[PDB]
Amino acid sequence: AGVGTVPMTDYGNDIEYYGQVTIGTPGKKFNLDFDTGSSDLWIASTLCTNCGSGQTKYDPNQSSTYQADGRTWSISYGDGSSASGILAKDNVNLGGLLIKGQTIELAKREAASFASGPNDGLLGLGFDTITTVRGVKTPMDNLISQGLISRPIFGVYLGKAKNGGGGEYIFGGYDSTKFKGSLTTVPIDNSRGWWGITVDRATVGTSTVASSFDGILDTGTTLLILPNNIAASVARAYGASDNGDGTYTISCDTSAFKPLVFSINGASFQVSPDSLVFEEFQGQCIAGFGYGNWGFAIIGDTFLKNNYVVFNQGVPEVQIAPVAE
Amino acid sequence: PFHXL
Repeated sequence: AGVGTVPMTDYGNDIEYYGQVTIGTPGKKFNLDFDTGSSDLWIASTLCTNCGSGQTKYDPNQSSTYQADGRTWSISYGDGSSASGILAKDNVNLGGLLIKGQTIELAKREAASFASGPNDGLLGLGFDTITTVRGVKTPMDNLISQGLISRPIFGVYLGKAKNGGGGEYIFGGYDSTKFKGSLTTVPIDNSRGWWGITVDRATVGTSTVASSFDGILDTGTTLLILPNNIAASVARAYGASDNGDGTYTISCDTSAFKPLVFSINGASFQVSPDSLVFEEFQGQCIAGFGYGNWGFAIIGDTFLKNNYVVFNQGVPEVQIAPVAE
Repeated sequence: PFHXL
């Protein structure tokens, strides 16, 4: 792959996408979940006492470039998972781009869900205002400042398990074979350390299920999680029923449904009918949208596997376009 | 489903 190109792996039914990162000298390959909703780079280490045996573990002793650090860290995600450990410094190779002396966070403890998943840790791609430890420069900060990328951007392509899965991240460039038409520039509000946008409205057919709302673009969240009222309004349009846990039961046959269309800055972005169904387990289908007790939405993979995004950290802004499929 | 902060 070209410079800064990282081929992704689609886990399950578009649950998550992870790529290979080489850390240390001589270096080991790690499978990290690329997350635009967090800014801490953490990995399973040999200091970990409740880590998966299936996970690949960073071993300080085998990296001739490891530098010890006196600080500790602890994190807690929105789905309730967590991890904690110590800070350190080493080299990280992101698609042929060698980031020298990056602050990596080595896990001493991790939630079981982490221990049982396909990931060795996470790559945080949100702004540095939300790093859990103050003064830590995120990978994107180091690429820029080390001149590894000329444009302060990353192009994101998330594939669909139904079409073979895959995905691709490109640091400092993008790929037009992956999208159709022209890109639309949308300004970003990073005042909370996230990639925040304003959706002008949402429609199902001719009905306005929602008016403007704010959402964060999170590559690390599976569904489209919407405020309670918006969520309920969408559900009524599809005849989905509330499971009482942030999820909905929808009909497995989406052939009859209309796409959920989002009017963002003048253009139309959608959640195609197939995408309205997340998973089917023993004949019951769980919808691709959920609800949370938040005032903003979490624009997760359900949406991203349908639209190509160019994340610009410098302005900041994003450029979006419908996936070529 | 995941829900990464």
